[PDB]
Amino acid sequence: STGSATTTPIDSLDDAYITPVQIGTPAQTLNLDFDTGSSDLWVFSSETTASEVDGQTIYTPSKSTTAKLLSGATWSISYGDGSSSSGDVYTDTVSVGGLTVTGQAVESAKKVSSSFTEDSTIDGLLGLAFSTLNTVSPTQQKTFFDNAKASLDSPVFTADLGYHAPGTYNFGFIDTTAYTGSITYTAVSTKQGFWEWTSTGYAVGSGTFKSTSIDGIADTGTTLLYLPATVVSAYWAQVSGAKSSSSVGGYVFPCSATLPSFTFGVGSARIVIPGDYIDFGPISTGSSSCFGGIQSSAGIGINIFGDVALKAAFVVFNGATTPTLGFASK
Ligand SMILES: NCc1ccc(C(F)(F)F)cc1
Ligand SMILES: NCc1ccc(C(F)(F)F)cc1
Repeated sequence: STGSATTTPIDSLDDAYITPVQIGTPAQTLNLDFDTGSSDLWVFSSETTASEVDGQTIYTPSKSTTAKLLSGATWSISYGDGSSSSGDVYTDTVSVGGLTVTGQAVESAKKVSSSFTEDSTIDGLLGLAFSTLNTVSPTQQKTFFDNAKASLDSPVFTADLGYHAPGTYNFGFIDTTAYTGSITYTAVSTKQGFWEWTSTGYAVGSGTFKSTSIDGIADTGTTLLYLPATVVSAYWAQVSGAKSSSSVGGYVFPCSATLPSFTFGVGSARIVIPGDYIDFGPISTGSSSCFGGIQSSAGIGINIFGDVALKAAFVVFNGATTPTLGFASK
């Protein structure tokens, strides 16, 4: 079997992408943030503290005839940006774009951090990293992808994120009409539970390509591109007036500047990120300082190929017994 679902940016800056997911019987449709950087499927629910819900669509297990409480199971997660949530666990039927999994662990939030409450358009997250990172205790739970793997035509899913436009998540098949050229595959390390790979180098604008190994994770759940300080300094040095601002928390640039493209290596292939993708707009309403889409990973401890990089490519997440990542131009 296969599944295919449209994913849509939540705002004009592509800060995140939401994808409709059907949960329960009869179906309750929630718009979830597909996150290859985490491994929990959690949702706003009828159990969430009412003061922490502001416009989100909630999952109501009491209205689903297939929902079963997972006795004694709890979950608690903290994200690298300081976000967090926690609650109890149900199992239920979950469908994504025609692909159905029965007995999927649906983690019901009792408490969410303020950043989720203020994001009215995200009803929850659907984790797509490896199941070793799932936070359910005392019995760890499998991701949607892991539960679907056996029934998929091919044990893959693909991410085709749009720039200021809708995109597609496909499960079980590779749409050979969605990309140009060939797909370049590269090795994945699962030792930390992430889709972790090694980029072969970078170039700024039309400059010389610098061959150098950059270890990082492919993370649809992170907006920006977080790279080592040396790389990020070399990029912003080519933007007149750009500087690192401690008060803002990263590199900013005059909104009137034109940004150079950024190229990253995948084996012998090259993925080019257009300069317009790196513009994240004024730091505050009316400001003439704009926030940059490429920032330093020095404070994070790991390099993150977030949406800024992934939306420049067609990305294959190959969940075979030896997992690999595929990149193609589009
Ligand atoms: N998108 C989930 C996520 C959040 C944080 C991290 C970090 F910062 F720990 F690397 C990885 C993945
Ligand atoms: N990387 C996972 C993640 C995704 C979204 C959010 C936000 F923006 F909703 F708070 C936080 C953390």
